[PDB]
Amino acid sequence: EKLFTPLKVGAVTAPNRVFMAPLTRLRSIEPGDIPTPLMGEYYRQRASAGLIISEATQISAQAKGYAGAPGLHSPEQIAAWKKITAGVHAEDGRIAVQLWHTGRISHSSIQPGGQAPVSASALNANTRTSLRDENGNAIRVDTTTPRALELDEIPGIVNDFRQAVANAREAGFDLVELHSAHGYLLHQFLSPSSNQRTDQYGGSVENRARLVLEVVDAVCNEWSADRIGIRVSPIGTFQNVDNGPNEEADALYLIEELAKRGIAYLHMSETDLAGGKPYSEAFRQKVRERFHGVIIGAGAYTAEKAEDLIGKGLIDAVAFGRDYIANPDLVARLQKKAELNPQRPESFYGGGAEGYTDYPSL
Ligand SMILES: Cc1cc2nc3c(=O)[nH]c(=O)nc-3n(C[C@H](O)[C@H](O)[C@H](O)COP(=O)(O)O)c2cc1C
Ligand SMILES: O=[N+]([O-])/C=C/c1ccc(O)cc1
Repeated sequence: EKLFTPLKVGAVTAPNRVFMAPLTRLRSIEPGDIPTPLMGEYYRQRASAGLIISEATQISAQAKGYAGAPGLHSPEQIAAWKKITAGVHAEDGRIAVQLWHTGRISHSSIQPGGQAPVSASALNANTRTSLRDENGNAIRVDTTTPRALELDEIPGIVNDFRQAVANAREAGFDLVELHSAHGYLLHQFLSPSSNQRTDQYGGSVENRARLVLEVVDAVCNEWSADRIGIRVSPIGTFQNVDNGPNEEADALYLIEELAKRGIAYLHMSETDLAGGKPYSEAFRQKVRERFHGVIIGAGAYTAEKAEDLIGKGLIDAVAFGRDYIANPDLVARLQKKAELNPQRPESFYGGGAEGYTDYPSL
């Protein structure tokens, strides 16, 4: 078994390769999109993870697409996250913040000024996001048609990611994970399906990857390359965003570019909850020979699959999502071959302590 051996992940050393995937739980305070002590307790309970990757967190107010998702742009958010990371560190854990802009997976009612959300192009996501009703409960609502960003708005987006990374470093996070997956803003630019621009940010794969690479360069300069990870979902379809007609070649282009920056890790989200075709071993080999940081695999993994791929030299770590919702001590359970707590999906999104901090350890 290799799952319980250490791994250098850029600037930090994980004691095991069982990571907690980023999980939106929609329990932040509104107004202000403020993280809470309850959230702090949830993360503290999971501090034995080799690395905790936080729920997706807004880089700016404009970034918001879900009611109850936290930000990392305001003083009050910074102050609240400081307490949370301190708690994780007091339990000898490590925590990365996943930073997003939701782009078109959003709703005008939660945007600044009540305006349409922004994207690469003015194309509706044709999916739903999660808002809150008058009683504060999560509700699924159709996404608002976005406004295409003007060319002169692009530098501001890059700066928002940079600023959020400055704030993250101050807030005590050990690493940052850029959310370049799942049909959110960075992926909206990457994918031909959502990007019909005819300027330097659309068309060719070079142009489609331009924004994400500008963001990577800006955040490496703000902090250090060994503090930066990125999550991609570059094969298949996620929330109606496919990866275009040349998905493998386009993915390898992006990955070779990322490798040049010497970033800490590449986190590949391989499938959504409905599943689909597995990654080919040939594709995994092509990724591995191009990227010289840590590779994290995710998407309906088992410990046995993680061991197999780690043993084959193709990935370095695995991120578990739903098993981490339900098992604060997932590391110990996998080490001991113990049963896993029964998941309660009705309390994944919104609410309070129930279905959040009440799953027991062994
Ligand atoms: C409730 C829930 C929230 C999620 N939130 C995020 C998120 O904030 N960021 C992200 O990149 N993926 C998110 N995902 C995807 C998970 O990180 C993970 O990739 C997915 O659950 C598949 O892995 P699993 O089979 O181990 O759960 C979420 C998944 C679930 C079930
Ligand atoms: O259902 N939700 O409210 C959120 C889901 C979600 C958020 C981020 C992500 O990368 C995937 C799913």
